[PDB]
Amino acid sequence: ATNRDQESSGFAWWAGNARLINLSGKLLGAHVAHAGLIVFWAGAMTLFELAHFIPEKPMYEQGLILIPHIATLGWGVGPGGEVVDTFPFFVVGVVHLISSAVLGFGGVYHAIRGPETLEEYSSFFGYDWKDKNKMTTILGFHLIVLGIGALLLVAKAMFFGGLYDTWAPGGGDVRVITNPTLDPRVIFGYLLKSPFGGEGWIVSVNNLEDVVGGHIWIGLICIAGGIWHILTTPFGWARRAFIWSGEAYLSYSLGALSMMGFIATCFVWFNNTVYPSEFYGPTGPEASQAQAMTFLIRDQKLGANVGSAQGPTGLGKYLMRSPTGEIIFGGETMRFWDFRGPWLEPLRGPNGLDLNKIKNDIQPWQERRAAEYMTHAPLGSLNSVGGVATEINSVNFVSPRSWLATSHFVLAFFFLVGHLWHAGRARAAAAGFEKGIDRESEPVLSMPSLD
Amino acid sequence: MTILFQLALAALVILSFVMVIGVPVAYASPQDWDRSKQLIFLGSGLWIALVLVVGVLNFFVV
Amino acid sequence: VIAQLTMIAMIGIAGPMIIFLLAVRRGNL
Amino acid sequence: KLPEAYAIFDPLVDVLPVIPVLFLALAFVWQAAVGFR
Amino acid sequence: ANLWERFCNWVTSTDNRLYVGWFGVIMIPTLLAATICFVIAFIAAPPVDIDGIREPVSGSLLYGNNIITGAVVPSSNAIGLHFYPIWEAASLDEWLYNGGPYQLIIFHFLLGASCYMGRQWELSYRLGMRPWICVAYSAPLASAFAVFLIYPIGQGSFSDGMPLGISGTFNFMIVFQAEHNILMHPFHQLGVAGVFGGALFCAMHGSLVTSSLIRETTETESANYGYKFGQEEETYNIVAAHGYFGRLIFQYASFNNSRSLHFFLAAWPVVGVWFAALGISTMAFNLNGFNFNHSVIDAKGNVINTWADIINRANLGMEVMHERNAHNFPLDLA
Amino acid sequence: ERGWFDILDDWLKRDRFVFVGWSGILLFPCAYLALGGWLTGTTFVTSWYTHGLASSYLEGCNFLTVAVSTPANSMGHSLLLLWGPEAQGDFTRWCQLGGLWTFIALHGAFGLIGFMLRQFEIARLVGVRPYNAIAFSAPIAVFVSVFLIYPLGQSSWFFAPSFGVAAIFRFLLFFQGFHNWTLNPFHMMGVAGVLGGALLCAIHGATVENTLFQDGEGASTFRAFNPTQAEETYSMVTANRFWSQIFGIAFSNKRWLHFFMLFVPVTGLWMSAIGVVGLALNLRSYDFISQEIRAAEDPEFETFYTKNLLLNEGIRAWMAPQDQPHENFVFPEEVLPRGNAL
Amino acid sequence: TTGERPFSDIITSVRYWVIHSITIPALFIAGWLFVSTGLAYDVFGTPRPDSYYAQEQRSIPLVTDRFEAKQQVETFLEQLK
Amino acid sequence: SYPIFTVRWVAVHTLAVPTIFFLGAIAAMQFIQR
Amino acid sequence: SEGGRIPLWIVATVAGMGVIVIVGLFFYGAYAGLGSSL
Ligand code: CLA
Ligand code: CLA
Ligand code: CLA
Ligand code: CLA
Ligand code: CLA
Ligand code: CLA
Ligand SMILES: CC1=C(/C=C/C(C)=C/C=C/C(C)=C/C=C/C=C(C)/C=C/C=C(C)/C=C/C2=C(C)CCCC2(C)C)C(C)(C)CCC1
Ligand SMILES: CC1=C(/C=C/C(C)=C/C=C/C(C)=C/C=C/C=C(C)/C=C/C=C(C)/C=C/C2=C(C)CCCC2(C)C)C(C)(C)CCC1
Ligand code: OEX
Ligand SMILES: [Ca+2]
Ligand SMILES: [Cl-]
Ligand SMILES: [Cl-]
Ligand SMILES: [Fe+2]
Ligand SMILES: [Mg+2]
Repeated sequence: ATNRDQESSGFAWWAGNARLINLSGKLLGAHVAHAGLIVFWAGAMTLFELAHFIPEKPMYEQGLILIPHIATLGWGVGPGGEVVDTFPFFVVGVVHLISSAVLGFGGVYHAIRGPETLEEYSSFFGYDWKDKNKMTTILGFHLIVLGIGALLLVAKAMFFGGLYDTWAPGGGDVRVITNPTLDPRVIFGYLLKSPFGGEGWIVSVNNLEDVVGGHIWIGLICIAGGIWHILTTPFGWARRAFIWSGEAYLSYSLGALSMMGFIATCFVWFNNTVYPSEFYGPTGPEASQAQAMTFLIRDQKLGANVGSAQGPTGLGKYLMRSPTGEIIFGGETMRFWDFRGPWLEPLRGPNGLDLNKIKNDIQPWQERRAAEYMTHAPLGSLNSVGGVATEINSVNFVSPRSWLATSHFVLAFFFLVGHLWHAGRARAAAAGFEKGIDRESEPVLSMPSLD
Repeated sequence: MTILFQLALAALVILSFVMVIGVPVAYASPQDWDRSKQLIFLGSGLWIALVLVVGVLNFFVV
Repeated sequence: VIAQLTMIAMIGIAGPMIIFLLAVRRGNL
Repeated sequence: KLPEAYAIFDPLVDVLPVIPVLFLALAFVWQAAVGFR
Repeated sequence: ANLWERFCNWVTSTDNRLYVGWFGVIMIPTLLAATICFVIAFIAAPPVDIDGIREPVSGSLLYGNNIITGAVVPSSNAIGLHFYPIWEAASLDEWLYNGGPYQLIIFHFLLGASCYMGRQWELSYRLGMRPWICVAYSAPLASAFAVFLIYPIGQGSFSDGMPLGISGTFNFMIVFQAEHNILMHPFHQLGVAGVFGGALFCAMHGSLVTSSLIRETTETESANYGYKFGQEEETYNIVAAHGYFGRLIFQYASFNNSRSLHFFLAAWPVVGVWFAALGISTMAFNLNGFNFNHSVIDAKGNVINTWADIINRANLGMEVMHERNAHNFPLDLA
Repeated sequence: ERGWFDILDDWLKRDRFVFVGWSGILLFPCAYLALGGWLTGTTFVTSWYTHGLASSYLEGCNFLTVAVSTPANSMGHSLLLLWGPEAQGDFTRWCQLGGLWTFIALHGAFGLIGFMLRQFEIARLVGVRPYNAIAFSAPIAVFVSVFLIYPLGQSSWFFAPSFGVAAIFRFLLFFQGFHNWTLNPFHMMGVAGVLGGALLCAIHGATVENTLFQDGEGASTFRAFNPTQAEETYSMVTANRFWSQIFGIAFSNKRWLHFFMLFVPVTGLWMSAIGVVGLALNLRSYDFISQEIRAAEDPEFETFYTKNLLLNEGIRAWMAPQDQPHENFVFPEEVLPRGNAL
Repeated sequence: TTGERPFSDIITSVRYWVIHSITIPALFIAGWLFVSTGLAYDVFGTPRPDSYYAQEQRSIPLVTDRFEAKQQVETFLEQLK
Repeated sequence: SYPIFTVRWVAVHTLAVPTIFFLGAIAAMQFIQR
Repeated sequence: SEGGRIPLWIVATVAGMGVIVIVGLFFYGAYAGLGSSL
């Protein structure tokens, strides 16, 4: 039992995994088994969702988060996101669940039976954290792998059925992407967009051509970068900038993951393109706007002239101007005027919401959709009672957008905390005082008084 | 075919349970590692075969 | 009902059973 | 729902997602067995 | 040494009365800007149309406020999450009417405090200390982010960020309770366990250490003179403190390890406050407190009220009254 | 001089697993009955006859909504003794009238007395100064002001806090709507003491933990401490320099530091208690008169203070009929205060 | 230590469990029966689901007099026919 | 060697005995239907 | 009889599982019968 107590390893049981830092075989084991756990959850959770799935209720009324991910890719769904075949969901679930067995088998093997260290066994699979070239090489393999992944998304979109497109002419539907956006001004133009209202950085991506082209760029970039890191070793400036240790690299990755988590939170909250409202429910903005729409429709049917209706504050009861003059829905939803969705856009002209189109061209499907979305707003309790906080029990509903956003904020935050922890520790340990101050060499004691 | 399916699938579940308990016990057991190792090869191979059998039979029962 | 509970019973016992078997066999815990 | 052929496994399918959590608790059973050394 | 090198040596110098550092290089201008703008606005800013309904709310002292009622008022609902720096306004008079000072102050502040945390790391490293004081500070910092940035993001407007004032703080709390039932949320409850617990353990530790101070002084002088800065020996008898506390409860409920004890003192309020922050940050996306409205029902089906329903009635009062002119449609959806 | 008193004294102070003491004679029965009353009430006992509420597991409440509720308003400040004139020795009727509320409040009070006497007794036996008991004076001031004096100032025990999670939440909201309690400078000092206390707890723990001397070889540093050691386990000098440079000021005297850790949360709780004594009499910090004069004359003048009052008015009108059933309030819909639409 | 047998000794001994494998389930069953027989309701005076209101009544049985409170509760109870 | 019935024994049981009883009662409650 | 025969880790595991089961029952009870809102 090499290194499996505090006295020999220096780490207590509650930090026991830190005993693995220089044990590449067992560490490989931990990693592979963990990957196994992830894939296991994907499979099992998918089969659970499918078992509980009623094809004629919206997905979002049923607590689904993975089936929406599958349906977004174009599998199992048809016009307007209606389920036409549940078999691909079944396939996805079963295949992940079976793969998890292979992964776990490997993980357990390397973890308790295989070589505890790999260096003596193989120069190729062996590594020293402090070997910069080897680090950049493994990094490179993994970048090529990620690039390939992005390219698989591309291949699905272009050659194997396409993607679900909430924006398809005539109504949302599955669509093959034939002309992906390759122009770098567009692609990287997203990257330089402000993250504030009406701009929204990369979260603002609103068409699949841009999504797909973006993935072509990321695929090539990752493969190229992978090759670069396989062929090179870090330059002097990098060498002097970073800490080179396992715990350091881990901390860097924790920072990256935290950042990505906050990003995904905002994506699932605001974006209704790669997270179609057909599957995930309406966004908060969307449902608010939809309320406005619903009452405009009702009151106008009653005979109200909604363009000239002055509300109690002096602002339009139904319609008002944005700070730059565009015609928008009034009331509190004035905040959500940057919202865009296929059910609303046919009412939009060059200056914003168009009064003539409003008076003359609103179709029954728009009324239906606005009602649906208004009454599936992402508000609800921890015990999944749908609606505002004061609503009575009756409707069993918490929006998938809320589950995903909240979960990923919690995770992203704790991951920032973890970054601080491991970065600070990595610094202290590399400098040699992570276990405390040397009584015979206390740095402050050799410093001049502050006063 | 349906009965063959049902039996193959039950077989796969049972065998999986057997492997889930036995593989980590064998890996960490001091004595009798040779017979265990052989048995782990046998079990893994049979497991794969059963996955493929259920996979194929799926399309003749659903 | 009893089915789900039965499943979680065998599945749930699986883990502790492994530790127990190795503890009895003086294995490499 | 799962395809009819698989329906008999519904209670099993209901239980599976929680299995990962069981791995975390198993770390603690294991550690207790070696006295949290 | 060249000029850049000397500059670097000064910035990172351990001999400055107040440590500067690279984080400090960002912290110092940002915190000054927020501070100066906050002071001027608090005293002299005209009323601000917080809810975008042309209904300006007065926050400053010169415009009819005292210390308790005064605030720097959040930016206009018409603005939402749009970035509204001074140069986006046609004039300062406009900037002021729409609540520009609020955005200037909270953005400079959040950046500056993020840098304050970084700086705690940085100095810990220059001094040969262990690095995690900054992690402790992450708990109040995350909380500020929650109420100044995350909640606005989730709700779609900085008009719903916490006001920079005392009564404005209370307003934010009451509305939050109406809209999320925060009291019935387990993360807020963990928050309360964290701060009540923190106050409890603070008092406890204070009192035990004070109780076990070793006699080094006479009755006519403060016992504090019995400790001298930088002496090598501990100033109280921990074995005696533990002898007391272990007998107050039972032996194995008391800490005999000072390191373990101080770790606990750090962890309990820090974790609890982490959850407080996460309560606000998840209710930001409208995953709210437990709802048991009409959970208890008799044999016929009559509703039998519980304390949860009384809470519900209070929440309804808050809900129907808040921003009395801003809603035109029956559901408040953000 | 070895009589029965001294023999009993001997027995009471045996160094056993759970110390007893003379104080134990008061403390143990009273604490046991208070906890037992709460567990008994929240598990089995209703509030149908006192409040018109379900309040127990038996009725379908959960841990957050169970409570032992106060007696009906018509009971006034009756001690509501089981053998008293109200229940007349009838246990079932006593539970239905809210006798468990006063049982728990009173036994709990005597129990807290017992606990503080315990802190004194043990301090005296072990030979330490009695600052722990002294610091415990703050929980006592809080319990006494909130659970006894406050309702004694009001109409009846009905308006005391009921013993339960959600019930307490209701107490908070009631105090906001009716008393404007957040506006009270005594409450505010309480807040400062509680949060300042939590701040001190966290910052002190973290500071000690991050200025530790390396007193061992292990990367887990807890083992490198010995209770009997004479030496400080962390550097006050390094701690001092760090904080002086970070925040501008720092502690330099450990005795003062620890005393301050007592002083801050204890003083905060004491101030909150004083404000609650005022609320017992409705002697509130409800308004600023200057604000109200200006606002009444000028329909464009608006502050966060006036906004909060509109919220309070909402709370009172919408919560009163069900929260105060003895008043038999019937508020027609048309009189209910409401903004637009909601 | 203070003289009493260490807990870890006790709860890992065969005798402890010979006693407590009986005493622990017995108490649990007793508590169950306390509810299942309906005794709890009668002891504490807690309304069963069919006893909060009479069939057509919708007004709470609130106690309104301190000294005749017992009789009022008895009257409320009688009013459930 | 060690006594059995001590002050500690008493304290432990005054808490543990009602706790197990209460938990059985609350368990039965989970099957009550209006 | 003598302390030791039943290993402490097994006692902790079984006790813990018991705790999990009872709390589980209580959470099930939140959705069925009294207090379920139905
Ligand atoms: C994702 C969770 C995870 C993973 C993958 C690991 C992995 C590892 N841990 Mg860590 N650990 C974890 C969480 C995890 N840990 C947690 C939560 C704690 C706190 C309780 C710890 C505390 C801890 C300590 C104190 C130590 C480790 C050690 C280890 C390593 C050696 C294990 C060993 O020797 O056990 C021996 C155990 C057995 C022989 C019992 C059975 C183990 C197998 C794996 C169970 C498999 C069951 C599975 C269902 C079988 C399916 C097979 C099927 C696919 C065919 C291994 C790489 C040790 C180490 O670093 O040594 C170098 C070590 O000292 N861990
Ligand atoms: C990304 C994570 C994630 C998200 C967003 C969801 C979302 C959902 N799940 Mg899924 N699920 C997950 C992971 C997730 N799950 C995991 C890990 C498992 C294995 C246990 C499952 C197994 C599962 C089942 C069996 C079911 C769901 C169901 C659901 C739906 C209802 C959820 C609910 O009521 O929660 C209730 C809320 C809680 C239980 C609160 C959890 C609070 C945690 C413990 C706080 C943790 C904080 C932090 C991580 C700790 C840090 C500590 C600090 C000191 C560092 C909802 C769509 C249900 C459904 O509707 O299916 C159709 C359902 O039946 N899920
Ligand atoms: C990233 C995960 C990973 C890594 C780096 C390793 C690395 C290693 N394994 Mg381990 N192992 C793993 C996962 C991994 N394994 C898994 C998942 C299983 C279960 C199948 C095993 C089961 C296993 C056993 C039983 C043994 C090893 C052995 C070895 C060593 C010999 C490798 C060799 O010579 O192959 C030579 C290269 C090949 C044979 C070509 C492989 C072709 C691959 C599989 C095609 C697929 C590639 C594609 C990118 C995979 C994508 C997967 C993704 C979708 C999840 C080497 C240290 C041996 C050892 O440790 O001896 C001391 C050994 O006996 N492995
Ligand atoms: C720049 C990287 C990037 C970005 C912005 C996206 C974005 C997206 N992906 Mg894609 N994808 C990527 C890479 C990326 N992906 C890679 C590497 C793979 C292979 C794993 C995929 C495979 C994939 C599939 C199969 C699918 C998507 C989908 C999506 C969309 C929904 C999912 C989401 O919310 O992710 C949010 C994205 C992030 C949180 C990542 C942001 C990364 C930041 C900007 C950079 C971090 C860089 C790092 C820290 C710095 C390196 C260090 C260096 C400086 C030294 C969304 C537009 C779904 C879709 O399109 O539906 C139709 C979908 O089905 N992606
Ligand atoms: C996970 C992916 C990953 C990781 C961990 C690394 C890691 C590394 N890369 Mg590699 N690289 C990658 C992918 C990755 N790379 C890819 C995909 C490509 C193809 C584009 C490259 C091409 C590449 C080149 C050409 C070089 C590196 C180099 C390096 C090394 C130093 C990098 C550095 O100092 O960053 C820290 C970043 C800086 C110091 C930049 C300055 C700081 C600015 C202000 C950061 C602002 C970013 C902003 C916050 C991002 C927010 C979004 C924004 C886009 C709006 C480091 C080992 C260097 C090296 O040493 O090569 C041997 C180097 O010369 N990489
Ligand atoms: C030992 C600690 C202790 C203390 C301080 C208390 C205190 C209290 N109990 Mg509690 N109680 C206790 C232990 C204690 N109890 C125990 C062990 C039990 C279980 C049997 C109870 C069961 C219990 C119930 C069921 C009730 C109380 C109640 C009370 C309250 C009213 C008591 C009263 O009026 O006594 C009056 C008696 C004395 C003060 C005795 C004084 C002794 C004198 C000085 C000696 C002289 C006596 C004289 C010679 C005798 C002549 C009698 C003759 C004329 C007939 C009071 C707060 C009541 C309550 O809480 O109502 C809400 C209530 O209903 N207690
Ligand atoms: C290392 C270690 C660890 C960890 C471990 C792990 C993490 C493992 C994993 C493992 C795994 C990861 C496993 C997995 C498995 C899986 C499986 C075994 C599966 C199976 C499947 C099946 C059998 C299927 C079936 C079916 C079908 C096919 C159809 C439908 C229906 C059903 C579902 C029935 C711990 C912590 C303890 C600690 C110590 C060390
Ligand atoms: C998929 C699938 C499968 C799989 C399975 C698996 C993979 C399993 C696993 C399992 C496991 C993996 C289990 C585990 C368990 C564990 C447990 C059950 C634990 C518990 C714990 C506890 C209870 C704890 C306690 C304690 C201690 C020990 C110390 C400290 C204190 C405390 C109390 C915390 C099968 C075959 C079915 C087939 C079908 C399909
Ligand atoms: O802004 Mn401030 O407060 Ca959040 O809900 Mn909607 O909006 Mn307004 O109402 Mn309720
Ligand atoms: Ca019935
Ligand atoms: Cl308001
Ligand atoms: Cl509105
Ligand atoms: Fe201290
Ligand atoms: Mg129930």
